[PDB]
Amino acid sequence: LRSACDTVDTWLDDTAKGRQNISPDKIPWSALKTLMAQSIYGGRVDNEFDQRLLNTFLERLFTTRSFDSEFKLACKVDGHKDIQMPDGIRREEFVQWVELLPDTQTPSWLGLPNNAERVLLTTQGVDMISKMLKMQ
Repeated sequence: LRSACDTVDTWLDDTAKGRQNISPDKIPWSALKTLMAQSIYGGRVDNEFDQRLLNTFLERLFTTRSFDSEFKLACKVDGHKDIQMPDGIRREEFVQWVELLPDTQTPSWLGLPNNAERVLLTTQGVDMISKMLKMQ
């Protein structure tokens, strides 16, 4: 995360040389995507399908369309609703959106099917019973 933040800071300063506002089309999306796919986050990836999965998130989130008012961070999270992109322009506006999250997270937020957690949630629930019985 720190390396990615430095990469964002370095390349945005190169393009926005003191400009108060930078057009979304002028933001170096390719520089951010390629460095994260190859150097920052893709360095640990040793699989061609994990790299394919790592890219898929990059050309979706890191685009000029992410500055639109109708961008979808996640799709069909509950089959009906989808997570929307905040319309704010300041840090506090984005943070308040995080604090207002539904708190009903499902693996569909991550792009995975919701059934992926069914076995994991069952095992953890059974483990709780064993832990409660062990220390009774």
